[PDB]
Amino acid sequence: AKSKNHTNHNQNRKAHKNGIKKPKKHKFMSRKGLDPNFFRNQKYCLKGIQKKKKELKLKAKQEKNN
Amino acid sequence: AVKKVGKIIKKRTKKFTRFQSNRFMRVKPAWRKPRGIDCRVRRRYKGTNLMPSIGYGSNKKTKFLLPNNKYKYVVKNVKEMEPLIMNHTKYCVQIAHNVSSKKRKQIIERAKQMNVSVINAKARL
RNA sequence: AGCCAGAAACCAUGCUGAUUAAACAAUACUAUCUUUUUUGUUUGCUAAUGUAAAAGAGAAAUUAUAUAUGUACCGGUACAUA
RNA sequence: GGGAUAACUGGCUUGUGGCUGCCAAGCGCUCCUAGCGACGUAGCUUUUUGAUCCUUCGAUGUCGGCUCUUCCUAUCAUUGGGACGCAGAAGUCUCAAAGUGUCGGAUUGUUCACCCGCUAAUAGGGAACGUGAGCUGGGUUUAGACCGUCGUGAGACAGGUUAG
RNA sequence: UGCUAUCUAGCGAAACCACAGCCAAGGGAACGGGCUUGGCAAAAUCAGCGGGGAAAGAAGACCCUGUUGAGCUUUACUCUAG
RNA sequence: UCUCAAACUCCCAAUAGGUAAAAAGGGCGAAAUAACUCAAUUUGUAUUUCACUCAUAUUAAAUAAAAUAACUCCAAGUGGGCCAUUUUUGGUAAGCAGAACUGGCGAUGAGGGAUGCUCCUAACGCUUGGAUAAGGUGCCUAAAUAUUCGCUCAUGAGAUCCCAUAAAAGGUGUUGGUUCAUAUGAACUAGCCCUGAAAAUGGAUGGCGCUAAAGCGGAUUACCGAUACCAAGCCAUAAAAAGAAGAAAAAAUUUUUUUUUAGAAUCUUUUUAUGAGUAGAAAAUCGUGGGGUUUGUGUUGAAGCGAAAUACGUGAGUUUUCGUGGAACAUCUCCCUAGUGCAGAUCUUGGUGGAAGUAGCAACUAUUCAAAUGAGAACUUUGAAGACUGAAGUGGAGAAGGGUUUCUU
RNA sequence: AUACUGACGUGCAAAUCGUUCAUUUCAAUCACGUUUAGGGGCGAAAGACUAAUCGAAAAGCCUAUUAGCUGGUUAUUUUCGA
RNA sequence: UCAAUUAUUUUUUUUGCUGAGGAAUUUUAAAAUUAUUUGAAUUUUUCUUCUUAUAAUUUAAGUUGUUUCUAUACAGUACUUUCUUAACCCACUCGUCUUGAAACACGGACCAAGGAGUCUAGCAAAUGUGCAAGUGUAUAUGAUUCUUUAAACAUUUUACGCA
RNA sequence: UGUAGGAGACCGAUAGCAAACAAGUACCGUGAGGGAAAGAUGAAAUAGUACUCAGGAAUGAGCAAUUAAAUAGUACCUGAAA
Repeated sequence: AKSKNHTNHNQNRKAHKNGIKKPKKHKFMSRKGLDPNFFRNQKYCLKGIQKKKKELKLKAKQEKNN
Repeated sequence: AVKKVGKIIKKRTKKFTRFQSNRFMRVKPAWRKPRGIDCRVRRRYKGTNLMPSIGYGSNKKTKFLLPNNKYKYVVKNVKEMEPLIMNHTKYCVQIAHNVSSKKRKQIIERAKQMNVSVINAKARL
């Protein structure tokens, strides 16, 4: 029964009451969707680097104890 | 208007008696805050019965003080003398509603020993 | 600018009202009383008080306004004076 | 439940209606304008009809007539005039004017309309669409009933009729 | 003309009632008894009367609305007595 | 070549929009890792470890009561809005319907706009003073019958946005201009004014009034003018400081006498800022019934109630006096509990008013005189009159129904 | 119980009263007793009537039925606030 | 005569309003000013400047002083303060739903008393509290438990809920 | 539910059972049914208004009189507001 249709009125003013919130801008981002093959090689590289670090850490610690 | 006595300034003498209390006979004179719409009180039209306001509140040095210059302490037993002696220079005795004449007289005598006047001293005589 | 006559219109006149004017004038008779002076007016009552304005509550030409008033002559003319 | 929403007033507007203009091609023998006045174009008003849905639905009694008074003028007549296509008699356009007047019937539910007749002329409007604790109740419009059309039907109809 | 009304003596209610009670215009929820500005405005009453109180009444019977109904009908849906 | 387009486009704004201005990072180097990568294990890619080093010792452009920022949780109210400027669509238009941006109102006082929810000024604790704003300054009505230059007379003039009418068109009213001609004749032009310009209670520049304005158009000041603005005090809220023990004065006659002498964290001292508000949320309070607890009040009259109080509290309230009154009353010491706070509901219930000594006591023809009774007689009784019912009777009888209403005293 | 749309319309009365009018030997009127009961009766049909009750009586209960709708919804100050 | 208008400055005549505070070490320190003292300066000084040493003081470092009066009172006609009309200026029926009510919107003659977010179930977050890889002690048993006891107390090592 | 005990962080006469009481009564309804209003003098009435006067009487007043108390007199506690 005979309604009014629309208005954008006050909505912008309401938005400015708490301001328009913006990105948190993280340095790391979850990478599920990113380039297969290249990213699984990156996973192998990363695992490789971790293994390299582990080998270095274990040998150095064992050397220090002796 | 404003009522200075020494460094005791009291802002308002006239009590904030309730909106149009004589107009509707059922109304009593003690304050009640309208939750009404267009009440001519909260909707703050000048020339009506004034709202009470915290701004009218007493200065912190005075707070509850009397023109007597001593804070009133109400007394219904003789034993109440014992703190009142140490505070006599800052506090005054008022004798309570109930107090039987024999006891009341004894308290009045005690108050004189304490060197503090009773503000309702002539009562029950 | 200055004027004139001119309508069933207009305003008086006329006529009606006028405790519409909290209106008023003249006249007639009357109420222990009026008039002058002194002191008082810090069971409902039985002496008795009120002022919107004292402070020197001071002041009577007049048409005037692109001119007035006297005085002298015959509403005018002449002469003074603000 | 609803003035969140019609029918009644009021209100805004004035398309539509009504009234007043401006003009100058013609008409008016002859002659633009005595009288006219198109094709055009400007206003005013709300006695029209609308558009509307702000106001009122725990109610502003829903038409008309009768009766009764007052206001308006955009004057029909009476008073004074101006112009004329005016010889007089008339008559016609026009202005100041709202002091005064503006009727009897026939037919209607009727504003309106339409005859017949008088008149001196029988102008136009406002007042909560003047006027229902003034009246009336004929009509739209409660519940009964009738005919036509429409609806299979029950029923429906700003279709008509009688009783309330 | 009767009977009433009227006036007295006697007995003696009710509906109604925000507060009330002179206008005019304005603005305003767009028609005010109160508001703003104007007009104004002087007790108390008796008898009437119907202009107003958008007078009194009854939760608009009209209209619209409700995922409230009820009544009725059919070749609406689902049944069912017969 | 003339004129053109929302749904045409060669070109093409303002406004609005986005990215940018370095340290969890960026430079240039080395070394590592791969199952990615190329002919090619440094051929790159990307990552990792080590290096060397980029402004910030005024900050790689400003400016910032920039953390009052984030973020999580839990929830409310709301979902019918409206008004204004500017852009704007439909519709003849509309205080009409529909949009856009922003600001208002809603939810808002205050001062002006004569009045007025919205226009303008401006957002508000309580006060004192100042100086201003919007706006005014003839009087109502506070300040100028101010100054200063023009224009303006109207036999319905005109006078502050919204705002309450007004146009095309005329004018030998007056005022300036400007083009022409020969201090004159033309033609135009816009200022004021006039005509164009009619309505409904009596009638509206707000009214009175105003014309050497108190009109219209300027300018020049002064004065007046708000709860806005500045300074000051006080209150509360918000934030910030800071904090877990020692002699001052007066009176006397060196000593006597008089006053004071703070350390309780939701606390005390201090400072600055802030103070709108419906729907709504929170906290702090105040009161009522009962319970435990604590330590009191009672018949040398309490509670209760009416009237009050130089009373206290912003306030709800609290406290108290007098009068009435005659029996039970508190707890704020702490804490539990609840049939816990009223002006309103055509509230429920009870009482009561104004309306009002009014409406009214109008069917049915009529009573009078005298006497008696009694306190008292229009309407009791007795008598006399007058009248009426008028055999379908206010007459007799019976049924229903009632039930001692009968009858005497 | 036709009309005066009479009087009355806070009544004499929640339908009376006055005058007018229809009926009056039959499908007549009256009494008493009796029958038929609630989605049922009964109806010379008007949805009429069935105890001031009817397009579904009265009584009691399921029931405090249900209601997106109407009305009302109770001391104080302070803070943030659509 | 030596304007005027800017610039930096220096005064002055009357006068209005205000007085918070209260300094056991920020009413302290320096400054200022005065009387001293030493060294300099320069526009050269009877308010010339700095710093060297000493004192006082205030312009520092939020009112103090003097004189009246109340009054030589005991409540008075004064003073305090309540009530009461006045008078100037301002002031529209409250509640209510509605964007919007002083309304020609709705409810309300008046006064008194009574009169409306509760209780149970289950759940959630919050905050407190006790314990922690456990927790609760369920039904129930037990007791030298018997007005108040209808609670309180206890529970001779794989029960159950939830984790 | 009937009867008997014992209870209470229950109500305190508009509440609590409809019923503190001569209430399941009065009263209303044709009937089924519906269904109230309604407590308090004082310690003691074996203290309940004696007596007098004026009154036709009701009543009133008293120098008279009970009580601690009669604006405590049986429509008797207190006695608010309108």
